[PDB]
Amino acid sequence: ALVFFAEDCGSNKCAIIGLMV
Amino acid sequence: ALVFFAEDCGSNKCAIIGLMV
Amino acid sequence: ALVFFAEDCGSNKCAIIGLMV
Repeated sequence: ALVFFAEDCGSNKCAIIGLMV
Repeated sequence: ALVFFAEDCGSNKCAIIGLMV
Repeated sequence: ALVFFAEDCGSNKCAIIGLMV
């Protein structure tokens, strides 16, 4: 599968997450 | 929001950008 | 063009690939 990269950002706090397809 | 990352490339050069959703 | 990035995962190997738009 492919894993794209995003940051999940909220109230001045970001965390990297994968989005798997 | 989610922030994805892309290299935005012109003829000679590339910059990293966030694409925010 | 924009180049996005993904980890392409097979049975064992994982490599980062670009994806161009």
